[PDB]
Amino acid sequence: NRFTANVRGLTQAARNANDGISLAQTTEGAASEVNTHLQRIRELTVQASNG
Amino acid sequence: NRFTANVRGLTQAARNANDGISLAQTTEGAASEVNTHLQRIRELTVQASNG
Repeated sequence: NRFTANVRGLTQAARNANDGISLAQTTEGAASEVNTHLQRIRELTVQASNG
Repeated sequence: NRFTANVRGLTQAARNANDGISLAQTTEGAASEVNTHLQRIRELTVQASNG
């Protein structure tokens, strides 16, 4: 009984951790796109810093 | 006569003990089903504990 409970709990834990990985993946992808936006903004800032 | 009375009593006692075995079996089956439930509640609690 104890082993069955532990096994089901740990399988559900693996599912939860996979969900966490997927959430981190989405957040990281959006952050990378924001990173590209910051890169482009810095490019424009360097261009327009000229007189 | 004492032997006969004791023999009939012991046989009827064996029948009573068989009934006790069956009662314990029914209780054991019901408890096993409650256990199978509790595993599912535990797994779902682990699942929903994820934020």
